[PDB]
Amino acid sequence: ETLNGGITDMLTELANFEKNVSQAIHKYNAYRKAASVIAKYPHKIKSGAEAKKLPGVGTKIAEKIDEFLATGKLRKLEKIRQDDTSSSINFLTRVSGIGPSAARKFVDEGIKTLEDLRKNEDKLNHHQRIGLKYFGDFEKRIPREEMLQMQDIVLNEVKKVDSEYIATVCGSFRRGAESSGDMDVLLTHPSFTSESTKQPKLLHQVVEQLQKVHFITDTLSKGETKFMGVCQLPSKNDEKEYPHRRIDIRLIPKDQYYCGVLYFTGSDIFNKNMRAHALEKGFTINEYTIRPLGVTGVAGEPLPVDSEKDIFDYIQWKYREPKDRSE
DNA sequence: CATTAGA
DNA sequence: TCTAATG
Ligand code: NA
Ligand code: NA
Repeated sequence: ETLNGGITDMLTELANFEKNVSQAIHKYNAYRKAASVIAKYPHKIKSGAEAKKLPGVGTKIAEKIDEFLATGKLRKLEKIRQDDTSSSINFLTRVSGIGPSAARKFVDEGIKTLEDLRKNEDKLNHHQRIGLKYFGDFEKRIPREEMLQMQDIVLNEVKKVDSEYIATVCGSFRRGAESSGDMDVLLTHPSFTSESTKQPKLLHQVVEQLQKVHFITDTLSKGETKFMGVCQLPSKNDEKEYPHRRIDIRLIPKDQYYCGVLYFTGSDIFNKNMRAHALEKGFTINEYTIRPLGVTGVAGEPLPVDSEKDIFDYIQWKYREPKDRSE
């Protein structure tokens, strides 16, 4: 956690570069597991060889360790750290939509700068373009202040279109969080569940409303169960506009809301934790259900869930408010 | 790990 | 279809 620090840091430093800059998913896979284990290891590693003793630690890695150990630096790393190519990739990859592969491509053709990326929107796709457009606005955290207002509006239409529609801004915001990255609204409906073959219209209706009122300025991807787009709070009695924000809304079959809802709220650890626990209490949890655990090693039969509460009660737990879902 | 775009 | 990019 701190003792095995730099090591893991350099490991993942190394890993990240393999998976993007190169297409070295193995090597990339290498660095990763290794840095995972040296990560749990309780003693101050003091020689590659030492570390070596580990599973995942091969020759190459250890060798680096030794180097990193000796000198507080890495060659491959400082050389890597300097290459404007790998650099350009690291950067380019930022744009929502620009992934490594697109990244390289862009680089080879020579788009290194954001400006470059401009003169050639032509070669960019819709996503990317928007992603390029709000390059600045997308990098920004959302003041809890705007969330409310954003949320307020969401909730107002969902309701305005169909009274039956249950909306639920999850995530960090919902966890109390002061700022968040983007807005994620969980959507469901009664007329919609596990069997009852779709009703695409469901998501579609509200997407339309959010557009009608001008909350939603642009679409990333609309699909029959998950909409990905771009929203904006009305720029008030002017002198001030709102930055564009990323919003996502997904339609959930009523029978599995809460499960998603729990999950979607997080934290990451909180889940695993509750999850790791559901297991001891003879259960199983995941993005949609909670199924009793059978001794024959496995079992199923997805248990009816009324709210986040029933989930706890099942696993026999203490209702922990969203604020306290920190872990 | 599953949904969408795109080509 | 397969591949990418988002989450
Ligand atoms: Na070994
Ligand atoms: Na991106």
